[PDB]
Amino acid sequence: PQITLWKRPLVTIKIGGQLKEALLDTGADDTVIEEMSLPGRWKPKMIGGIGGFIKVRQYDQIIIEIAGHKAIGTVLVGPTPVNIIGRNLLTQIGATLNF
Amino acid sequence: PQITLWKRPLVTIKIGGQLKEALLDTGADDTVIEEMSLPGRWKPKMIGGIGGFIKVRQYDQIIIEIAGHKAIGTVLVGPTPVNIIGRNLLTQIGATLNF
Ligand SMILES: CC(C)CN(C[C@@H](O)[C@H](Cc1cc(F)cc(F)c1)NC(=O)O[C@@H]1C[C@H]2C[C@@H]3[C@@H](OC[C@@H]31)O2)S(=O)(=O)c1ccc2nc(NC3CC3)sc2c1
Ligand SMILES: [Cl-]
Ligand SMILES: [Cl-]
Ligand SMILES: [Cl-]
Ligand code: NA
Repeated sequence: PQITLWKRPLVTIKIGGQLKEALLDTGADDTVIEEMSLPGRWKPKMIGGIGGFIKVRQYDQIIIEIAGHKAIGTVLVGPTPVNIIGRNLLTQIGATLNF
Repeated sequence: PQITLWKRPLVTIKIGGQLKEALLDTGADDTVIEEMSLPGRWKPKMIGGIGGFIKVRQYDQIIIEIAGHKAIGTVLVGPTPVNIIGRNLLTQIGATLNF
């Protein structure tokens, strides 16, 4: 699709068999999702945004569908205010910015 | 142009007579620039991101050149760690996300 930006670019994602809403975010290096259970081990990461830093759990090689496109990669889980799809997964679905 | 997302989508902007580097950020509703002076009236605002909120100054009707394309809109000025071009100005340069 071609998505204009007059509204937030929200899409449906599927992770762990569950549908969630998430923001396509070119300003995010990484994908960050609200608290949920994911399989396997995690590693620590601290990420910085506009109001300071949050600690998150880094899960690697997680299967996630984004707007009907399959991706497999790193998902950070933590107290993010919104679910964000960052460039690590936007590149896997072939997204570009165009003007 | 077509901007891929392998790296941060940074562009040059001109604002307030100054050249700056800023991130094209589909996850940002508003445009937020590091502390600088702008002419005219402003009012305070609180904006929230990862980590929490920061206080900014809201200036309306500010002209900004983004990668060579002129646009006018509201600009928020405050202690953001990155200059971000949000949707309020991305729309005006005709930017879309495509996949
Ligand atoms: C600020 C930019 C440089 C980074 N953010 C992405 C950004 O698009 C953010 C996404 C986002 C977070 C949030 F907590 C709430 C949101 F609604 C959206 N937007 C934002 O703060 O807009 C704010 C939203 C609200 C208030 C103002 C106005 O527009 C901009 C600002 O609307 S971030 O959410 O902090 C973010 C995401 C992943 C991420 N990955 C990282 N990886 C590590 C290696 C560096 S750092 C990092 C930071
Ligand atoms: Cl990844
Ligand atoms: Cl505006
Ligand atoms: Cl349009
Ligand atoms: Na003004």
